[PDB]
Amino acid sequence: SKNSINRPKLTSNLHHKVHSLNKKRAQRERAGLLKPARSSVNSKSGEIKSVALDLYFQNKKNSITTRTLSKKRAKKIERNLKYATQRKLLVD
Amino acid sequence: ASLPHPKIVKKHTKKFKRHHSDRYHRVAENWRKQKGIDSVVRRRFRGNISQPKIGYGSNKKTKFLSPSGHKTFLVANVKDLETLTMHTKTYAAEIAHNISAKNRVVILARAKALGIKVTNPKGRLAL
Amino acid sequence: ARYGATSTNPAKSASARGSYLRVSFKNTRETAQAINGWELTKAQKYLEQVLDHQRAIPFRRFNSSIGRTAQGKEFGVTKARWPAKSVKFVQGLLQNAAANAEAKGLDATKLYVSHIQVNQAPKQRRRTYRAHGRINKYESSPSHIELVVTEKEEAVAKAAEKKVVRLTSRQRGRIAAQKRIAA
Amino acid sequence: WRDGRHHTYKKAKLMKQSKKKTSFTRF
Amino acid sequence: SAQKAPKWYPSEDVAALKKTRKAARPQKLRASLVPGTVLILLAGRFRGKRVVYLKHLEDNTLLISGPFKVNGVPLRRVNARYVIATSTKVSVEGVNVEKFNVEYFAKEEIKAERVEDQKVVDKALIAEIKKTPLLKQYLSASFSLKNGDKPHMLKF
Amino acid sequence: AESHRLYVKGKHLSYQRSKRVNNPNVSLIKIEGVATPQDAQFYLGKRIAYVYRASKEVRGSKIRVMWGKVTRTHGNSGVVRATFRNNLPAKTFGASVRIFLYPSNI
Amino acid sequence: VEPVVVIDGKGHLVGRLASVVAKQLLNGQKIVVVRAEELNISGEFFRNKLKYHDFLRKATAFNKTRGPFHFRAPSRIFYKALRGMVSHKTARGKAALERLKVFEGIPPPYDKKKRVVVPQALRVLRLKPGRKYTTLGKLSTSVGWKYEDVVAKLEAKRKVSSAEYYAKKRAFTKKVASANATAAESDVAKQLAALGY
RNA sequence: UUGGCGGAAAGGCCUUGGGUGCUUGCUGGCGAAUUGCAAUGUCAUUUUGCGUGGGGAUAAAUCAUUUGUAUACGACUUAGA
RNA sequence: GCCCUGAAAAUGGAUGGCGCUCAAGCGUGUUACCUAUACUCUACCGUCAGGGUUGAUAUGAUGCCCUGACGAGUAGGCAGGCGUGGAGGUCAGUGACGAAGCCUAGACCGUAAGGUCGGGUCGAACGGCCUCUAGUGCAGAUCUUGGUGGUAGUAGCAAAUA
RNA sequence: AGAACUGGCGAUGCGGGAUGAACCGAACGUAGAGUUAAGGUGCCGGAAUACACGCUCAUCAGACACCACAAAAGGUGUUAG
RNA sequence: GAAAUUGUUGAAAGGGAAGGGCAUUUGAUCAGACA
Repeated sequence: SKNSINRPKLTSNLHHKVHSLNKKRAQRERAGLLKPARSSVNSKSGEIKSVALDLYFQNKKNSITTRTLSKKRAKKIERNLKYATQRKLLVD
Repeated sequence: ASLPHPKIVKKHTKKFKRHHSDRYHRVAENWRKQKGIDSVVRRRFRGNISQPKIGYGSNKKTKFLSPSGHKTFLVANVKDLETLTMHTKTYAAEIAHNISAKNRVVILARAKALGIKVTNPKGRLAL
Repeated sequence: ARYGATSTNPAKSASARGSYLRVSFKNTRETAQAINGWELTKAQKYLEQVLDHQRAIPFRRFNSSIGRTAQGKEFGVTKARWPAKSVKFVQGLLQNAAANAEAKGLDATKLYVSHIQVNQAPKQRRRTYRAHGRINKYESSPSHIELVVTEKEEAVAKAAEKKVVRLTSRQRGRIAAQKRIAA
Repeated sequence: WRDGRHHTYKKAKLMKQSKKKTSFTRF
Repeated sequence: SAQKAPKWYPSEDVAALKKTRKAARPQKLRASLVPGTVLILLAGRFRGKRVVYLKHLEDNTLLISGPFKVNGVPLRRVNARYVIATSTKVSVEGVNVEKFNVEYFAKEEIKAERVEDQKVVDKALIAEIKKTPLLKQYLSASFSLKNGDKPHMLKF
Repeated sequence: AESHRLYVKGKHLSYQRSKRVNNPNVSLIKIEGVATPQDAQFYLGKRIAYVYRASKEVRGSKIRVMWGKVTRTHGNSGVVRATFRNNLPAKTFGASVRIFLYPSNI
Repeated sequence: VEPVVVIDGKGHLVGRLASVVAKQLLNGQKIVVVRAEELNISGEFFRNKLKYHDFLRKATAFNKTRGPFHFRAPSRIFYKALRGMVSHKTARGKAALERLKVFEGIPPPYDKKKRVVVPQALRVLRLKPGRKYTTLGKLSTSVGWKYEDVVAKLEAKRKVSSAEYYAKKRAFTKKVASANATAAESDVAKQLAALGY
């Protein structure tokens, strides 16, 4: 600065910013909002990502509602799953 | 495994956006040659976007290979797929976007039987 | 109806809606943001105080040439107002959400406004007459208001999952050496 | 020092300035 | 028919490689690397240690030994480029390294034969280390750069 | 001992540059104790590490390293040109690098 | 080579010291400049006072509170000379300037620290004999800086204390010199002599 | 732990005594390996904190009311258990 | 030769700035060094040119192989392509196990026009190829029609005594 | 001011001259390496606060073009003739 | 049920522009493969 030339100002702000940035990032990582590692059993790398499918299996396994499954799509997934189960039934 | 190829080098990995496609929503990102007589983009001034020219043409030995090392072929049915029976190390079948799920499982069965690589096997499958 | 973004459990939550609702949208966005995330009873008390001029809604975005007040001090602002109509409409919705919460068997003392969204309804196209034989618009700016209240339930995150470590051979050997030397 | 109040006050102030990199006199 | 089959196709045969003309002539080690020389390991599990170069193996590597009794570095390979050959030498004549080769170090806890070999080579190697006044204490200490040492002028 | 160092300290000075055009693919490193271009010929080929830390504990470590090599001299004051597999970020102009003694010609 | 270099300002030329320090800062080095009031400029006193008044003419005409700010203290004159040698309007330039601290006198803790000189900016080795020169403290006092007497008083005090310190240290090095000379003929001393030590 | 000095931004410097370590000043004994030929191969403190067991501490500010030495509104200046 | 004077106003400022005085100024000599889309070498692209190729147990002869040189560009010229509505032919093409459309820091191919795939949404039609045809591609025209902003909770709602 | 010719710009980027129609350099596909041009190497700024011989001190030096103007002169400044 | 435009949520940047080019840091995210 021009009033305090002997204090670091930009460098202090950058240190404070890197501290707060990765404190926030670690807070997000501990709450698990970040996606898991590629080798994790909970990851979806190489597999299709679908909000509707995830919500359907979360409701079957039994909240977040910005991600919502419509009853239309829920019925479509149930029908598709009936087809897939019949296919596995003819397989076995 | 794939037919042997060199490293796939792309001379310009970034997409050639149109000049002011960022400034205006009405100007799309589809590339357009700047036709203005005083276009700094057309006159090729320092510090402006790069324009397509034939110098960026990819290697002929590698021009249509995906990273896996195959040229992508669009298949809609089993009959289309079987045209790659003798070309399995040079082509990988991609299933068209509109093929239904049951026809997709038929395609995957035939492809695995013939050993043809399928680009998007995960597809509409929600088993 | 489709609500806006929602990020709470539906069994322990209650919703309220008012649509095409003839109140100023800017003022309603200021008053709804004043009670976002608040406890429901505290928010109702605060709005009743806003009607009573004891406290003011802080006007944070739609605030050009708004007068300055001393009741914006507690919010860390200088510009604040008392948008009585917007606050009345939000109070009506607060009462409705509290009622919908009672009808689900929720505990009213633990209810907080987990989501409250207001946005612009179709405008009411009035016209007004100016000098020199002109016609100009005299529109309203009505509002869609929605809110979801939720029980402030106590659930704490501590000691979560650890990711598998993918050490190289040199790191494995270093760890083995460190243990073998001194635990 | 002056007293324990001033001692803890100054030690904390100097450690905060050294820990936020906001020192006129030191780095 | 999502895509028309191309009128021409590439042939499936993988082409044989050309006859490469690259003979595997043997390595030329630098003048400072002669057997019995005290080496400084610059990297690895033993960075900084002083060791004794014994034999030039067939995988272009250097067979060293700490000796193990001195500084804890056994018979192991180190790459010739990751080491500084100093001016201190010991007469390696009393050591028979015909046993050790590339296949000796293939890995596929410590094998015993490694241990008896370490003792056999090691004890013959002390006899020269104890001849010279402070070679033992030197080889048991770690090398490091101090403040102001400039490797481009340092002799070794 | 108390010194365990097997690297010569250096500083990242700037990219290779003109007055008005820089070139990130080549970086200028000032080695401590090297003051002439004929002194700097020693360090050609040596490996350079920019060792920097981070917050993610990636692959068993919270300390990250950029790897590079000394390519040639620069000027007459002992600056050397170095190239890294990933070019050094411009925020490191003034950051300490490490020039190891390997590969050796000694 | 040091972590922080505390440069004694006395007897140094403002521009040459400023250039040296600026290139040091841009290279990642932390520099402290002390005794900025005994720093030197080439040319007679009146000439540099005239150049400062020429600087002091400059001011935003419509609002003088936003013009050039004419900092009078010798640390700030040196700092201005140094800030013109750095692209201070960037983040790199700002970062480099914040590796610099400049003071009048020698305040703590640097009074207990070693002070260096930059010979390529020392007036003695640079400016030809007989050529006039300007001491920055005189210039600052002449153009407004109002703490020359204070710094002179505190510097006299610091010199008294440092003279006591040096007397003690010279006594101790007399003792150590006697000891090393009494052991200067032993076997181990001759062995170290054979090795240039 | 003894005493003294340091106010420029002292926050450091010196000193008394005991206590426990270390000592490569000198000579011995044992360990080290497999990190597999290198991969900074992590060796500080930097603090916050869920907690771990011992101490010390027990206010104010704002709004609202009021004042008019102030005031466009904020602000200012007063008064009220 | 260098230096000084050898006039010139008016906001505060300029050898580009700092600053420099046995220079960081002036004249000159010697070198070292920095650096362009230039030069040399190599790879890749395209064009042009010069050779070769009916040989079948091989496909595509406007194809393939070898070799070399080149590459700025307004008007303009030539050539090759990408895209859209409708038509003839064909894939006995795709489609309620989801057509088209729309959304998508998910992927891939192309120098590019663009093309392909994944997910969401949707709910009934639509593509590839060979051709045919044209009301065939927009950033502008104080363009046309519609919609929407900032301005802005601002100007303002103060004539006619209450 | 007229004539005659030849180059530059138009249609043209790039390096340099801080900046830029008229200056200096420069055979424009995509890159890599080296070397350079013109200009430079105190710091801004990549590059010698290089070596060497002199000159110069300017109370607003110079860094600048020059068979360019103010310019012909004035000076108890200094240097070589 | 597009865009303009807006509300909320999450992330991030901000010392008198914003945008764009080359390169890389960091954070977030993400495809592919078996001598």
